[PDB]
Amino acid sequence: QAARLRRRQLIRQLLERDKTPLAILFMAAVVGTLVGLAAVAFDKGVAWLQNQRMGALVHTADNYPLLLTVAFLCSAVLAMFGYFLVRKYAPEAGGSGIPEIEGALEDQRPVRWWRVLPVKFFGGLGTLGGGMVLGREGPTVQIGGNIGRMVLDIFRLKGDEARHTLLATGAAAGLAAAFNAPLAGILFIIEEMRPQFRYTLISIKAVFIGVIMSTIMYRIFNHEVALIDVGKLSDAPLNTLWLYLILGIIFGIFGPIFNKWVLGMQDLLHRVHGGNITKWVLMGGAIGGLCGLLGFVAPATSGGGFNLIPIATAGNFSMGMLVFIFVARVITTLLCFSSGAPGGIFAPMLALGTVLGTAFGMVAVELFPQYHLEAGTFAIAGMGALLAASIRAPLTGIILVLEMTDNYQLILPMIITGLGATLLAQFTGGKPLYSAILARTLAKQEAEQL
Amino acid sequence: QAARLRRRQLIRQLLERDKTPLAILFMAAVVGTLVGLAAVAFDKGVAWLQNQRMGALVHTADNYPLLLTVAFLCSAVLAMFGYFLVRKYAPEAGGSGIPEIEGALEDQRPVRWWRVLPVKFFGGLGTLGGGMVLGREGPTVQIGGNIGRMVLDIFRLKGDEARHTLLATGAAAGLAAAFNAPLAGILFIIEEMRPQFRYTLISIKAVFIGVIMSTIMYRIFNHEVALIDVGKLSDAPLNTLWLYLILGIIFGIFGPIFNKWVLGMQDLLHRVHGGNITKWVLMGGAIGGLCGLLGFVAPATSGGGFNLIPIATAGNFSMGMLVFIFVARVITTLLCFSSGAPGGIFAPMLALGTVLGTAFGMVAVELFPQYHLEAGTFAIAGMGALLAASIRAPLTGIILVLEMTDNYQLILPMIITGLGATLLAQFTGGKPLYSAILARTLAKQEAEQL
Repeated sequence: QAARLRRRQLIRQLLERDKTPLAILFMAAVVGTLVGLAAVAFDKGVAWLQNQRMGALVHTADNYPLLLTVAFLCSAVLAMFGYFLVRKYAPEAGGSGIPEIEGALEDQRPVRWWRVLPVKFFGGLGTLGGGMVLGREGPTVQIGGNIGRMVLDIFRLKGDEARHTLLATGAAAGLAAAFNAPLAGILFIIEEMRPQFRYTLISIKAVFIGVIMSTIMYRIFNHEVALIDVGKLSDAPLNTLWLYLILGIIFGIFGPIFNKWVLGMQDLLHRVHGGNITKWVLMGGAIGGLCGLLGFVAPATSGGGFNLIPIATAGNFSMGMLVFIFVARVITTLLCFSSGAPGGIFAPMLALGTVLGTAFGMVAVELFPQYHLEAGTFAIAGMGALLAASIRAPLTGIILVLEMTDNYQLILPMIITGLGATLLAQFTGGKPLYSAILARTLAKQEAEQL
Repeated sequence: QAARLRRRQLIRQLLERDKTPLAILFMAAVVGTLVGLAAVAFDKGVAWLQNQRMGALVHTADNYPLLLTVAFLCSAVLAMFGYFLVRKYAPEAGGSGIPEIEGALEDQRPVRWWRVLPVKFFGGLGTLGGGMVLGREGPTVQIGGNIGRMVLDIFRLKGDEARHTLLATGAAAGLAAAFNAPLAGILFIIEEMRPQFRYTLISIKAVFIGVIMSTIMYRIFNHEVALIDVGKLSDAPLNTLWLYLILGIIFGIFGPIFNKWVLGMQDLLHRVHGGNITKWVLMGGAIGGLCGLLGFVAPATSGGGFNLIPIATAGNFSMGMLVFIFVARVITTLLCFSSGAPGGIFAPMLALGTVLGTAFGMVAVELFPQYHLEAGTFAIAGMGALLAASIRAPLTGIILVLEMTDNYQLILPMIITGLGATLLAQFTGGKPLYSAILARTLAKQEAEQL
């Protein structure tokens, strides 16, 4: 056999490793600064909207049915202003965004930044300030993916590598500005969002440059870095690593069930309006008002969830309220994500996995006194376990939980739960969510024009 | 016309995603157990030989003529026992072994588990018990990859997915049980040792199971993980982040010079013996004796390098001793890696980066009193900087220094120094060392084929 032809080119391919050009390496530092300054403005707008809501709630709080009407309408109008821009100006904007940038990294789903930027920035603000149960990473990864195409057409940058290493750098530097997690930005773009079947040139050094130039510009403005404020929990002993495997089994069984429910509620809600704009924007306003009424009364069954993760993880939640929080959050996460709204389910998945981890830990510390357990270790171990069973990005989820909760002493329970989740999500017929939505929007577009 | 015809295939590929068969997932659960049980025996053999060397030399401490010759001969015999078992039986076990495993993950430079595995475990245990400046990283990655090839032929398993997966999960469980770093072990296999040009189906759900079934088998026997035992260092505010870029620039200008020195000392020492085994085993014994000598007199310029790191990072190293450690540690590191000894240069880079970071911080806190700095922050930020300059895999270096030091809050000073080292290693004209040793061995194999 003449097998000295492949080796003779591997000789000259191994020496030319990591040779990214300066014309890409500088535009990475440009797109990272742009997505940092965009995500900072998005966070400082969604904070100002919630401040203006909760400053007008307690201002006139004498007449309770009028106050409930105010808390309904002040969220419903901002939700209608977030559904109308999506249904009129950019139909590819409504959703998690990551199923669109994951398609854009495989040369389908064309990025039109001139109409996805002032829709996912000015309607995503309106539908996340209303208090709907969504996280601000959908309209940050999608906005960064549009900025990664904005500074490729505004600079007339030729090439085929340079599109996929800037459209991915801006996307990966949005999840590093939404969660204040630099490592999660790279380990999301090299593990889940990359083309998983073919070979593509995405320069990891440009990804690093964009991620740190977005994280610096995030930490310059958003000071007092207290995104998740769990304490230091007890280290998990080695003789009780088998409980974080049963927690992984529970999460990996629940994972494809939640994955089927999310993909079924879209097709169930797709026939209550049928595609009409004046009925879609009026159904979305009602759902955004129902997610503001539940933000005013029973304040745990709403919001991005980031305010109830420190109240969990060995906190004061009894189980009779902790199962109600889980039911009323799994009934409102897939009711305000699976309706065509700007906003991706990462934060209302972390807020679901944390509640279920606490609900398992409250049983495991009662049944097992001889282990001297702590009921908050299972919450950190199961925070990134619905993200490792429905999104099926366990290396991203474990690193993200390590980034934002700082507890390293239970890294082995984190990875045991994250690999007990993916195994029984695979063995029970479960697809990854951000690929099963991409395979749906690439089949609807296929059956539209054959 | 390759848009719809690729859509029809991409839908079917996205639906059938992340579906590794159970045979590879069980063989990768039995690989990691054997790799952990072999790394534990390797560590307990080298920590027995170093103990029964240092406690046996002290039986005669009055005769200072006799003591130096005892500390020389008792280390030179164990070095010759490594340089003989490498040369006579398995000549590919010399050097590190990682640029042989990452070559064997590209369908050439094959794995010989029946020849290398009782060479890298015995000659490696000899030449690391001799006190030489090598890590237990090469002899654990290569032993892991060859164990993962051993149980691919014991069980008669087939395929090109299973071969690459069981060859990658053993070498990813080697780094996870060599450094007690269950995240750096996989972040080495998805960044450095994978083939970077073609697309091979390394199943990451089976790499992770081999990692978490090996970290457990390490943690059962080796409690009290104290490879690095730095405290809780002070955080680095935003006005001092430009110093961890000058540190990255210094490391990126040192990296290619260190790779040139490594690749030049090999071609210089290859003219001493000329390939003769009876001269190689007699030269390498005298080379390894000048680390069992330095382990007795001035014991910091010897050893694996996981000592002296808590003595650095804001410790009692003065600058006049810290320049001597760096000028007399590089010499032995070159002399004992580029001579054919079984041992990887991955640990004597994590102890050169710490010394250079401390020597930078000790002048930073002298020159900038208005910043209120600390020399340990530069040390932890520059520990995984030569690993990003020379090996040019910055992500696993940042993850590894996050693993073993457990200082998280300087993650931005770590990652800035990492990418600033990789950039200035690219612009100066540097190549990755683990892809310059492989592209030298393959060029020797080609030019020897008459």
